[PDB]
Amino acid sequence: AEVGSVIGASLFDQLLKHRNDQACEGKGFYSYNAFITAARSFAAFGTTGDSNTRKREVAAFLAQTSHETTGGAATSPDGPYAWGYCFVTERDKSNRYCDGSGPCSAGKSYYGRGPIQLTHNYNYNAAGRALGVDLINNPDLVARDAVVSFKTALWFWMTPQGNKPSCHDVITNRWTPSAADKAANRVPGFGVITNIINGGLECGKGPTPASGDRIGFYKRYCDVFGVSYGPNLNCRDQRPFG
Repeated sequence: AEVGSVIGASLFDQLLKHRNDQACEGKGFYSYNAFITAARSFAAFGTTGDSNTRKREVAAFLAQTSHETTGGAATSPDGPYAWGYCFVTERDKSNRYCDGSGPCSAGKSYYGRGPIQLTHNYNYNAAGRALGVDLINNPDLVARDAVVSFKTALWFWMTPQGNKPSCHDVITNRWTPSAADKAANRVPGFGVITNIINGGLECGKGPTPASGDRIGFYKRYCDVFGVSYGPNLNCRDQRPFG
């Protein structure tokens, strides 16, 4: 019925144990209330399929976003997979990521913000349009309004793009790979969700530390939820889309 039935406030804080560490950027930003309020705008998220598919979707979403925003390393307290949600903004702020063809508001930058590290004027444009907020003229809203921030990540998670299924359709088992997908080893599982998010840099050339970090988060979260991981966790041998 609602995502909170899968993940309560206590469990949210257990998984994202260190997000409000002094070393982290949020200083409260990524609240459970912002998360569940944002999730209400995407009713199917964490409420689709059986009870373990729902747990699995929340774990997959939180694992991917955790990697995007991780403050974790091998020697971190509680390990690398307890440091999700440490960052709100891209460390490098020198690139505006304007494509020169879509709208690009004077003095604004479209570097990574929020749980999925939303990047590029074209994505701020599309996300804002879907959410009913002007993220082209105020992209910083993604770093300042926590509900908006989680909404951009959920928007990304729930929305297909081109030949890419939505991450949602993958983790809920509603995606049937094409023949070319199958030849590329793009079969349903957490691995193809990594591929969707950053396959150009992370997939098709064997193990990478970044995809390994995504998987580490995911297995930790699944273990807490008491759910199996599902098949096809890695994208080592998946051709990037395209």
